[PDB]
Amino acid sequence: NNWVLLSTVAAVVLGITTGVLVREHSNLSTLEKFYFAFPGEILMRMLKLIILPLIISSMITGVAALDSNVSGKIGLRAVVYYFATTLIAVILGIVLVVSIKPGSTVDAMLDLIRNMFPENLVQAAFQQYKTKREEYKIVGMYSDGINVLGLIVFALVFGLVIGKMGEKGQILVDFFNALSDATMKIVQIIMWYMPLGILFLIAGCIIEVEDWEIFRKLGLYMATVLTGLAIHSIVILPLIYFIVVRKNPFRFAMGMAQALLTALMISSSSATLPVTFRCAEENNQVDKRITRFVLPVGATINMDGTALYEAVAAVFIAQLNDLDLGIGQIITISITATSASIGAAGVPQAGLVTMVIVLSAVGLPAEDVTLIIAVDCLLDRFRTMVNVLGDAFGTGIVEKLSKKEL
Ligand SMILES: [Hg+2]
Ligand code: NA
Ligand code: NA
Ligand code: NA
Repeated sequence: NNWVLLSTVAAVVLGITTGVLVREHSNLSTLEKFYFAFPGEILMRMLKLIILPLIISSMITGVAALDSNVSGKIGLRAVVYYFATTLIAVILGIVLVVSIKPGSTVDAMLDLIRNMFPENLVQAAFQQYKTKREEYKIVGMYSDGINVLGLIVFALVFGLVIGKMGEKGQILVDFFNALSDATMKIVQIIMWYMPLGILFLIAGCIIEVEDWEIFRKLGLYMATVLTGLAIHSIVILPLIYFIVVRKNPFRFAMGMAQALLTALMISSSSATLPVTFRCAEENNQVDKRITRFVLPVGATINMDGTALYEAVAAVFIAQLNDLDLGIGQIITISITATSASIGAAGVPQAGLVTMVIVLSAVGLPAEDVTLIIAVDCLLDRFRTMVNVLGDAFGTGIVEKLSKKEL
């Protein structure tokens, strides 16, 4: 049945209708606005709850599944596609934001390498490492926030080891195969509550807006992000698919319409993963051998929409703060945005938590994420669509390159 998609679409229209009517005909205070958004807050807790189980077991399962003999090349072909498309999205975003103009870096760069290799695996599950220079001597502290970057590196390295251990490591492959299946089943349970949670998430965001003048202030910023997301989705990604796979890229995209439409409502690449599998494997007839690796791994590692949005958002905030941006500052933004997209989880608002790392890399407060938080719900919806579209296209791109091994 179509209840999953029809109900989710009905949640979005009811959230906008609920949010606009409540905003106009009611005078909710700050506390009442927070309580009104509570049902959507609980959905965020449910989605953040499965972030760690899903990311860890997805990375281990995908890499471990790849047969060591030759499927490793299939894995390498994917990471090159993931990195190339994210760089293109980041570069495209910086060009658009710099052209349109809508509005201590070493320590931050070194913190990205430190977080790739956490000192503790349990601590990396809910804490991150930050260094500051004080007197100058570097002082490091562990602050809250799951270190997704460190877990990804270990989970991929762990998946590589157990996959290559043959029968000695089969129990670990069986363990994380079942764990990955269980996490996806739990995500399906959360989809029963998502229509209600999404209703108050969209409604709550609209109610928070005060006078609609900020939307006018942020209108050009949204155009830059929406223009970049449109260019990457409609021009760049189809162009890459056509070159590698001499097939109509837009016919391939039509087969993903349910997944793309699902992502445009729930704003979660991990939550829409089951739809991406169904669309890629059945509508597009992509091999399940490579789909079972590209999609679950790319649901969090390949985020072109987030990477573009992080670069545009960071440069836009810098423009607002009247902060000059040299070639060096632009380059660190590109690196930080690329890592921020990797560290972002396939959940609504993931892009905001990782933007603090991008803002700090150029010396900006972590509280400047509230200069663009008003319209994040809309821009987050389109981020996810491009994030999952990248994985879907990469699924067909990797399959073409892996004809010899399949
Ligand atoms: Hg919103
Ligand atoms: Na990418
Ligand atoms: Na993705
Ligand atoms: Na990510």
